[PDB]
Amino acid sequence: GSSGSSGPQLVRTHEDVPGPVGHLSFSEILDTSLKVSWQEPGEKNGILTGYRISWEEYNRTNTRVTHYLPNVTLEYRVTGLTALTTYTIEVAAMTSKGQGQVSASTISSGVPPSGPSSG
Repeated sequence: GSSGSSGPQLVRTHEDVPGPVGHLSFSEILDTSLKVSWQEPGEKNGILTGYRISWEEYNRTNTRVTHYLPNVTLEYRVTGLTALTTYTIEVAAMTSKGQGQVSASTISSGVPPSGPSSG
């Protein structure tokens, strides 16, 4: 249904936009392609209008992208990364006011298969 998980332990103060999405999730990772998943934030603070995702190397914004998703999607496949490389995927939420906090989780590309089996 719609449950939470533990209490929010982060600066809240006065804020309209939403907070950090559920939790970053990475699957079907490869050498230059990985899937990103998350959940709905408990600080919806309104009716989510969408989610702003942004993937980028460990410390290389130059390799950052800006994508947009609806308030129905919470996962997206990333592509154009690097094999055996550290990356950071930031997933933010967008409301009728704007974008709020962002969940950035460090993830290092899986590994390049370089052909089937080995070849």
